[PDB]
Amino acid sequence: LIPIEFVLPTSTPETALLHVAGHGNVEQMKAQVWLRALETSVSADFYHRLGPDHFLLLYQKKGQWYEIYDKYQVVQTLDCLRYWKVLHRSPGQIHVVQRHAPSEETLAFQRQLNALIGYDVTDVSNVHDDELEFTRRRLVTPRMAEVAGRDPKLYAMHPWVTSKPLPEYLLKKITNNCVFIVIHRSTTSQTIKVSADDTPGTILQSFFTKMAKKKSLMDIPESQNERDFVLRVCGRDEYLVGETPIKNFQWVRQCLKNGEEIHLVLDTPPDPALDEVRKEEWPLVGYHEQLTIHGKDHESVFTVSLWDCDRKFRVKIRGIDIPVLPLTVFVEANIQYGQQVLCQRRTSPKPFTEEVLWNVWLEFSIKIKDLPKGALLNLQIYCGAQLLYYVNLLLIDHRFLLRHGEYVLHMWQLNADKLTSATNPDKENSMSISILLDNYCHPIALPKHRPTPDPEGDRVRAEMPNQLRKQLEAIIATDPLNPLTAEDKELLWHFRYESLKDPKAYPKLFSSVKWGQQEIVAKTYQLLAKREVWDQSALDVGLTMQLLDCNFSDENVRAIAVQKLESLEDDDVLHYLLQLVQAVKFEPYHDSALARFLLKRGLRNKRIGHFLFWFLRSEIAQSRHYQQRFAVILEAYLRGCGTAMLHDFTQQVQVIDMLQKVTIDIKSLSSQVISQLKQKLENLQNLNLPQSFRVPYDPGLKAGALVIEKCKVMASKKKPLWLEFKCADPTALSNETIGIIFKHGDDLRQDMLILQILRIMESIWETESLDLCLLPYGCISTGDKIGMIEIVKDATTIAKIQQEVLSHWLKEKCPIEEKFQAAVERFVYSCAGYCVATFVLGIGDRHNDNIMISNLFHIDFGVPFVLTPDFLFVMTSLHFQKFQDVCVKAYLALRHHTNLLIILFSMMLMTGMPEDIEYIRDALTEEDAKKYFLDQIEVCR
Amino acid sequence: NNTASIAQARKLVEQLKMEANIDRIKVSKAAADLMAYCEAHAKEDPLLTPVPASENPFREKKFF
Amino acid sequence: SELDQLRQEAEQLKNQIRDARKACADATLSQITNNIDPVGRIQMRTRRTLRGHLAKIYAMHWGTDSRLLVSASQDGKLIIWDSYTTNKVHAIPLRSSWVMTCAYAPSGNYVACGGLDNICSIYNLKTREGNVRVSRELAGHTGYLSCCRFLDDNQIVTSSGDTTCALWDIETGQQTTTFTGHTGDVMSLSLAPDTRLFVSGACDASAKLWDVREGMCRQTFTGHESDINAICFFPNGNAFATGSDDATCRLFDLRADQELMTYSHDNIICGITSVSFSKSGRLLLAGYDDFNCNVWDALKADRAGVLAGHDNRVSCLGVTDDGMAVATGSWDSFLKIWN
Ligand SMILES: Nc1ncnc2c1ncn2[C@@H]1O[C@H](COP(=O)(O)OP(=O)(O)O)[C@@H](O)[C@H]1O
Repeated sequence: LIPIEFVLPTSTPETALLHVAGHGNVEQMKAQVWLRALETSVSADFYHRLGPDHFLLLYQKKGQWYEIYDKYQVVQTLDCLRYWKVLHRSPGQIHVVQRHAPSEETLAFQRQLNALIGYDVTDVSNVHDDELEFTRRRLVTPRMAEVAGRDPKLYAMHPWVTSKPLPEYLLKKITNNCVFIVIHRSTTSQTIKVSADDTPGTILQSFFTKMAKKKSLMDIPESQNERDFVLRVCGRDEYLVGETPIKNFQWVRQCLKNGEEIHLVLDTPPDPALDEVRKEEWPLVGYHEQLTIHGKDHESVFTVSLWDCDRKFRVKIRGIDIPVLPLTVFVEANIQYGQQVLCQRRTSPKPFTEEVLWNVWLEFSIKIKDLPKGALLNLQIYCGAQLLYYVNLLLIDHRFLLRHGEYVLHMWQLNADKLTSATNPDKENSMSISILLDNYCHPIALPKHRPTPDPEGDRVRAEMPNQLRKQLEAIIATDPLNPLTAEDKELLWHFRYESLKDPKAYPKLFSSVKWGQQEIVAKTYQLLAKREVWDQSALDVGLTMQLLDCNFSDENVRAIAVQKLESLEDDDVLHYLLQLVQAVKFEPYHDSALARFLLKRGLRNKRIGHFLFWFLRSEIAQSRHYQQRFAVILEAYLRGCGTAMLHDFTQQVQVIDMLQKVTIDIKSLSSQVISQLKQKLENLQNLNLPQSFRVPYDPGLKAGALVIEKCKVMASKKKPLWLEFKCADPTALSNETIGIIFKHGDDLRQDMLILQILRIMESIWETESLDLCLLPYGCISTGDKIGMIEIVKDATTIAKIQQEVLSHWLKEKCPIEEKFQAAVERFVYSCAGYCVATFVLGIGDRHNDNIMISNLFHIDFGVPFVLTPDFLFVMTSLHFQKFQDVCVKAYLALRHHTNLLIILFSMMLMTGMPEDIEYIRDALTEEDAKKYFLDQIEVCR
Repeated sequence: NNTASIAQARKLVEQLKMEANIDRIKVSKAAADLMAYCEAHAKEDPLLTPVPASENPFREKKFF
Repeated sequence: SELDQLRQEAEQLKNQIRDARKACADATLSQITNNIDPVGRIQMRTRRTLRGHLAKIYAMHWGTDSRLLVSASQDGKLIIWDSYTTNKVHAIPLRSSWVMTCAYAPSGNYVACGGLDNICSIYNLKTREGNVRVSRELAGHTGYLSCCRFLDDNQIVTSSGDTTCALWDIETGQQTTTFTGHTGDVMSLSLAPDTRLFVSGACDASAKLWDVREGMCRQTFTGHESDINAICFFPNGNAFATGSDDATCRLFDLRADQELMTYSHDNIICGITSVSFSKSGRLLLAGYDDFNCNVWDALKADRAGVLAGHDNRVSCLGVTDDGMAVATGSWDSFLKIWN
């Protein structure tokens, strides 16, 4: 009966005043408005011609427009009504607008985006529901707020600031609290000294004042003020402004660590107008007490809470039909909740035809009120039982309802692979299994648990028996791979306000909670209602990476994990971003909180944006299972960044594509092949292979016009392409060619991870005031078995130098004894580093075909390690002593983070690779650790 | 928050009045009493004085 | 005003109690007992071992027959043993795996147990069909059931982790009386031969004498520097000993309302898990968390002997009603009878 005056699509414009049947939901109002338009309207012929889908219901909230996308939403969920009541807008107004068709601008933009991604986002040919499209319509508002909350100038410049304390082994290099800025301009090299703790604004003001009467020498217009300029590295684009001590910029620290000069050049601010984002027209899109049958008459019933249903869950497996079979066979269905198997069911052997039928029922033990939000209905065709097929299906859906009706699903064939919740896109040669979920005259709408005062924690406040505490806190202080026996789960589930002030226990507390029931989950959602000893805890991000793993699928465990991660800083985010990407696979739905986190992160930084883009693209090109989800994420991202970033992505994609074409052509099969390489490369130069594409592993290092005489094809197995571009930046302080190797046939999902893990290890050692100088050479994966590898010049394979050798060679390369000793050191430090790191990562054992002595580093990541004679000889034992000491010291430094090493190792071996985890416990194993580690070294020696 | 603290503090003093309003006995007499009790029941305690193995059901016999 | 005057009245009545106790402290038990002959060395031998429990044993209790005894274990079962024959009169599997206590009824018909479930489940051995059926679920406690002792076939007292005790009527399944006053989790209790009084031990390092009839705290004893883990009445019923995590035992007399004796040694550093008196009371058998169970002279305070028959913590121990034998449970999943 609610009176709402509707703005009619057609006319002075005509408005219809109604009495909306607000008791029901939007469908009733739609029918009422339709009939009223049919009858009252003088132009009723217009709407009579038009069907129901030719008009949309949009309402003006605070000025903008919002869509009533779901008619299933109840009147209360219509925030317009409450908004009006607060504003007392009676009758309210909902604009009945007429639909329209897309324009060509939008279509071209969409084709561009789909070309970037490598996979259509508007594909609806492999989805059995509208989860994807609603994810897409929902990600808009977070992106609009993220973009509106950006600083134009600073983002354009994207200063790469930092806030970690300066390590000691660099504080020796720094003296007098000052550094030497080699200012450039045009060709003048004006050197001015400034204190190591000055903001760039101060430096610029000081330089302006000092040379306020000589700047014409520097070749700068006198008419310009200080703000008319901003510094910039030479040979890159990393701008240096903002508010930060000039000691806090990663490039300054790199220079200091490697002991090289600091060179800057004046520049101008990339104008904010170049960062415009094209406008978007897409308008922006209960509990158990209100949604229960009890206390109502059947004629006023529209919904039935999932908990009233005391019955048992049962499913109808009609049968299977495959176009062709690619023995005994039989099905097995399961319910699952994060690698858990709540209940199991199966059937009996059957003939192995191309199609089989039962129409049988399978009944589950778990009541329809005991189901958790996120259950997985696994369906496993075994054969004889050697698994041959699988597929999964959520039981509740994204919009808080239960699945009901006939479903036909296409099976995958045979990790994070088996938890996928999407249907095979092969609709014409995949095995299809149909099923029916019994229907319901009303929909089954699971509410969300209400947190209420839970006083078991409130008024159990004294301390517990020092016996029970002593047997509990010995269990809690175990490995994060600790098997929790039901004893342990019990002892902890009763002590559910003792381990609520011990963060180091959380992934052992919620590993016990039983998700098979309904009271357990209510209690556990009241447990998380008072978390004042978690939010304000210590932000240990080696822990939060266990609340976002396979074993956990809840909707608030991951929420608190992401709340912890929200407070990280940009560089910290960058260090682990590979796993955060790898940790959106397990998000049970498509839309989640980790995904919105990555979205919001990519729209206020640019290095994060770039690396996010490349990782999402690699997975979309590879992870067929989740490719739709990643594509949704990536496209929701690409509508927010600026036009210039879009163009840079486009150009990088073009270059990689052309190089892939040339590579695939080349590996089709002597010097004629080399000449054909030359011809193809020259033609590509002719075919608009551009000369300005920010090299993907380095958003600053631009590679210019190719240097053709330098390329070649190596004689190794894969025989990659040895490209040698030239820098496109004229101000470069040198002229070394930006090298790359381009290689086809070796999986680049391992070497991309391992490198992240060793980068983290380097960060840890740095935090522990050491420096073992490992070299992470930027590697990125572009497709399947295809990758672009950065080139480390000044290098030579160990094998080669052998085909006292290594020592002589070194003495030669360094005529001066001082440089020789600085080398021998940059060799000891690094050989130690690598030896320890590989003894930890369990890969040390392999022939010496992947090692490049620039310093020392390893390549081509396929006994503790290799410590061949030549290395030690390069290092009687004096340097050999400094070697052992640095080895053992680093070993224990790292054993103080075995929690983080184990979590990263496991989350890696579960999502990257194609009894195997235990080696990290034995390997990681103070005197005891030292003795064990020294034993390894002595054995290799 | 006075009505709770006061209602609690009253229970304390009403308890301490209970405990203090008791007629205790001299420690010397308490000891004498316990010593003469053990002295009285010392014979009837096989753990204190080992009794014959025959009277022990655990050692002498397996049938019970 | 009202609260500061009531706090100073509390803290004056407290020193009035301290002076009322110091007045009676005329002579020590070590002086009076200097004369009596030392008890010597109680050389004990392991007579029986009770195999069958699959995990830690948490509690045990002799029957009034001096032959049967219950024992609770982490394995989720409640077994009734025949000490003489080692045969299990019953092997009851439990609904809750975290059972912590058990108590053979004096009548022999019922046995009770409990733990983390916050319920004192009463079991019937002499059931209509002869099976092991649960007579009652004594619910109402807000914490784990820490200990309980049968008064009769229809009455049973239980302690819990809610910092209170309670008397139950098995028939109504209702807390007849509630013993409030403790400020800590109540680890143990012990009924006097006269069923009208019982003591209880708590983590506040103090014990309290309760009136079963009324339900009031009669006296409060202190002296332990740590949680009291075990407590029981002296055979006569005028004194009681307490075991604590402070690695020391103490004897308390009700009439003297103060500590009489301390039983401890510099070597002993771990807490006491259990205690029991001999039928006469001259011997105090204390269980320890170092695989040992030292025998003290109650009057001399000398360590007469040690019972070392377990590879793990000796969590619990008991004495037969006839004082004929000593049982000692342990975390090694084995009980042991001693003589
Ligand atoms: N990141 C890199 N930078 C420069 N050169 C490299 C890099 N990685 C590998 N190489 C060169 O490639 C050669 C090894 O090729 P590789 O692909 O490892 O052969 P295979 O695939 O048979 O192991 C070495 O000679 C090495 O110098």
